[PDB]
Amino acid sequence: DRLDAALRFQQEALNLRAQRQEILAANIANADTPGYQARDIDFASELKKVMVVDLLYRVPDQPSLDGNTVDMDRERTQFADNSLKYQMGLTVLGSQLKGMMNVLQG
Amino acid sequence: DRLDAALRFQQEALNLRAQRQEILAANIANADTPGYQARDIDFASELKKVMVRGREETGGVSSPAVDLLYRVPDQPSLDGNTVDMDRERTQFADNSLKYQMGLTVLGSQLKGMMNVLQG
Amino acid sequence: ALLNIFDIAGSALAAQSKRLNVAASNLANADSVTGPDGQPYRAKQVVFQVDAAPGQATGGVKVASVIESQAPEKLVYEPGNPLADANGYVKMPNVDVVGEMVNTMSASRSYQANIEVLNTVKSMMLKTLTLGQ
Amino acid sequence: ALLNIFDIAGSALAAQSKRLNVAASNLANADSVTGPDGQPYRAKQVVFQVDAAPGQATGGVKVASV
Amino acid sequence: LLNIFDIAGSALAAQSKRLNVAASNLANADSVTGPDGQPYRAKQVVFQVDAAPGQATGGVKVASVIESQAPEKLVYEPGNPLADANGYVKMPNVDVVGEMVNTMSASRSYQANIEVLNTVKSMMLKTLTLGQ
Amino acid sequence: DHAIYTAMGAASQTLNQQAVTASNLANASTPGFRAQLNALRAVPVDGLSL
Amino acid sequence: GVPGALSNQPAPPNEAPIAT
Amino acid sequence: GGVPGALSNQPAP
Amino acid sequence: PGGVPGALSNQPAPPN
Amino acid sequence: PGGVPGALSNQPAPPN
Amino acid sequence: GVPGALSNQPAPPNEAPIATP
Amino acid sequence: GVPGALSNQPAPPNEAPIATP
Amino acid sequence: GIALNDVMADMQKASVSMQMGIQVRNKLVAAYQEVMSMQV
Amino acid sequence: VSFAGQLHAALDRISDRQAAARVQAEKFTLGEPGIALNDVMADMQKASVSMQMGIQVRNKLVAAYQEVMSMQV
Repeated sequence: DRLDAALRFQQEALNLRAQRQEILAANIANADTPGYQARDIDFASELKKVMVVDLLYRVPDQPSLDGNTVDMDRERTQFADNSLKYQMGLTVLGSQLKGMMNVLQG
Repeated sequence: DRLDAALRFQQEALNLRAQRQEILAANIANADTPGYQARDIDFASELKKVMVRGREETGGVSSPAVDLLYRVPDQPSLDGNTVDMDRERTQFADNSLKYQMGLTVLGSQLKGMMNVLQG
Repeated sequence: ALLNIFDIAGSALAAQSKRLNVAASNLANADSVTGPDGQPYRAKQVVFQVDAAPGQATGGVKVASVIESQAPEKLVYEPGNPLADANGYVKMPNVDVVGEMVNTMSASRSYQANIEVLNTVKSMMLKTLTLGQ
Repeated sequence: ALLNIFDIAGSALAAQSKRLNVAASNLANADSVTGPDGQPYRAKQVVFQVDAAPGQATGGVKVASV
Repeated sequence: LLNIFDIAGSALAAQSKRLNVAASNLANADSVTGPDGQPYRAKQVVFQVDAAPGQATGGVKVASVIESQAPEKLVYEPGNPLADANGYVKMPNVDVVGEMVNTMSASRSYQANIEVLNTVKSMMLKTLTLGQ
Repeated sequence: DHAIYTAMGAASQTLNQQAVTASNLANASTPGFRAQLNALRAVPVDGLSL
Repeated sequence: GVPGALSNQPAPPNEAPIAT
Repeated sequence: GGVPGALSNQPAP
Repeated sequence: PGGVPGALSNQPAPPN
Repeated sequence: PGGVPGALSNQPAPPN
Repeated sequence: GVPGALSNQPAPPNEAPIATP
Repeated sequence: GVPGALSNQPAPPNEAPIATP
Repeated sequence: GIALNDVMADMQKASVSMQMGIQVRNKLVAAYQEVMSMQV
Repeated sequence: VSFAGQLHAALDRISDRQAAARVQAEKFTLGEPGIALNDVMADMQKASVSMQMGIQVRNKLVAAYQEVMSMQV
C-alpha cells in the first residue's frame, strides 16, 4: 500500500527507538550484575537495514573489579536522548497522520 | 468598487495588525541583543494614513512605509537595550486579540453578504 | 505579513541555541588545562546582531562570529604538572561559572519565549485561513 | 547520535567521574608500600583536553590518558 | 476589557521595578563608595494610582525612586580616605530582611497579575465567539 | 529580566572578594607582607526613565 | 517622557562608569 | 556555520 | 552594532 | 495617593 | 576506541591480581 | 459594619502609635 | 510577498462578486423565459 | 501561463516544500550532523501551514465550480 510507504520510515524509527530504549533500560537494571556487558545497537545502521537486530558491546570506560562495564553517566544521557527522540518521532508521525486527515475532512 | 470600499477599513486594520505583530516579534527576538532600542508603531495614526493614501513600500529588500517609533525605556540597562519584556508580552497578547477581533469582524461581514447573495 | 514571524523567530531560536551551546562548552571546560594544539582553552562567546540586510527595518537576530572572551588567564602554581610555564604558571581558562550558569538560564528562557511566539503565530495563521468559512 | 548539548554535558560528567576516581584511588593508596610487582605506587593524574570536533568553535572534554 | 490589559501591564511594570530596586539594594548591602565617592543610599520606589481619566480606580504607576531617609551606618576606619574628621565611614542603611521580603512579595504580586491578565485574555477570546 | 544580571554581578564580585581574602590568608607566614584591601564599589547605571 | 509611551527620537546610549 | 547549535546532532559523525 | 549578549555586556566593563 | 510599598510602610515609625 | 563507542567484541575480563604470577 | 461587605463611607485611616501622646 | 491576509480577502471578494453575477444573471434569464413563455 | 498551469505550479510548490521538510526530518532522525531540531520543527510547521492553505483553496474552488454548474440556462 502507498500509505505504508509514506509512514514506513517514521514507524520503523519509532520501533527502533523503543527497542533501543528497552536495551538501555536493561543496561541500567543490570548495573550491579558482576560480569554483565553493556550492550547497545547502532541506530542508523539498523534503521537502514529495516528500511531496505544485532547488539554491539559498549566500549568500557573505567575498569571495575567485578567485570561490570555499565557506566551510569553515559547510559543515563543516552536514555534521556532516546526518550527525547521517541517523543520527536511521535510528534512527526502524528503531524503526518493529522495532515493526511485534514486533507480528507470535508 | 462599492464592495471593495465597504471592506477596506477592516482589511487595512488587519494588515496593520499583522505588521505590528511582526514588529513586536522582532522586538521579542532581539530582547537579549545589546544595544537594541525597542520599536513600535502608532496604530491609529498609521491606520488613518494608510486609509487616506494607499499602502506604500520603501523598496521592493522591502518593508512597509510605516513610521518605526522608539519606545520609551522603563529602567536602564548596562547592555543598552530598551526591550522590557513585560511591555512586549502585553502588547503581543493585546495585538493577538485585536487581530482575532478583526478576523471575526471581516468574516462576519463576508457571511453577512453571502447570506444576501445565496438563493 | 505574519509569515515573516516564522523567519524572525526561527532565527532567534537558532541564535539562542548557539549561545546556549557556547555557554555550555565554556562551562564543561572550566577545569581543562590543554587543547588539541596544546594551547589553554580560551573562553568563547557569541556576538548577536540584528539580522537585517541593508534597507530592512527590523529583523530577527543572527550570530555574527564567535570571539575569545577578554579576561586574564587564570594562573595556577603547579610546577610539577608536565604542562607548565617558565616559572611553573599553568594557564587555566578564564571561565566565570556564575556568568555561564546565568547565560544558560537566560538562553533557555528566551528560547521558550520564541517558541510561544511561533505557536501563537501558527494558531493565528490557521484562523486566518478560516477567514470566511 | 547525541544532541550537541547532551554530548558536551555527558562528556563533562564522564570526565569529572574519571577525575574523582583518580582522586579516590590516590587517597586509598596513600600508605601503600608495594604494588603487585614490587614497585611503589605512583600518584595518578588526569589531563583534560577539549574535544573540539569543529575548528576551534566548541567541544566537550575528553581525557587522553592517566 | 482592554483597560484591564492596561491595568495589568502597568502593575507588572511597577512590580518589576520594585523587584529591580530590591535586587540592587541587596547587591549593595556592603558597598562602601560609588563613582563620585558618596555612600550608596538605598533606593525605594513610590507607587501611585494611575487613574488619571478613570476616576479613583486604575493601574499603579511608579511616581519616583527616592533615597531612603534612614540614618547611614557608621564604621570606624580612620585610615579610609572616605573617613571624615571623626574617622567614620558611611555605609548604606539597607535592611537585608526587608529587601528579601520585598523581593518575595513583589514576585507573588507579579505572578498574581500575570494570572489575572491570562484569565482576562481568555475571557476576551471567548467573548469573540458570541452567538456562535 | 535584568535583575538576574545585577544579582549575578553581585555574586561574581563576591567570589572575587573571597579570592582576594583567600590570597591574603595564604600569606599569613610570608615575611614582610602587606594585605590587600577589598571594597565593593557601587556603579549606578544611567539612563531612562526611573 | 512617560515610560511605555511612543517617541520619534531614540533614547541616548546609557553608561555606568566606575570612576567619574 | 562555525558553531553548531545545541539542538543539532553531534558534529562528530 | 549588537555585541556579546548576557554576562559579558551586563558586568561593569573596564573604563577604556 | 500612595507611598513606598512593602517593608518601609509596614514598619512602625516615629510620629511626624 | 573512544570510551562510549560501539564494538562487536566483548571486553576482556577484569582481573586484578594481588601478587605477580 | 460586617467585614467583607460594601459601605458608602470610606474606611477610617489606621494608625499604630508607639506612644499614647 | 503577498500574505494570507491579502490572499484570503481577495479570494473571498472574488467569490462574492462571482456569486452576485450568477444571481443577477439567473434573475434576468428567469424574467426573459417568463416573458417568452407567454401566450400573446 | 494559464490557470491550470498556475494551479499545477502551486501544487508542485506545496509538495516540494512538504518533501523538503520530510527529508530534513528523516535526515535528523538519521543522526547526520549539522541538522538542528529547531529547523526541523519550524519547517514541519511551515509545511503544515502550506498544506492547510492548499486545502482551503481547493475547498473554495470546488464550491465556486459547484455554484457555476448550478446556474440555470
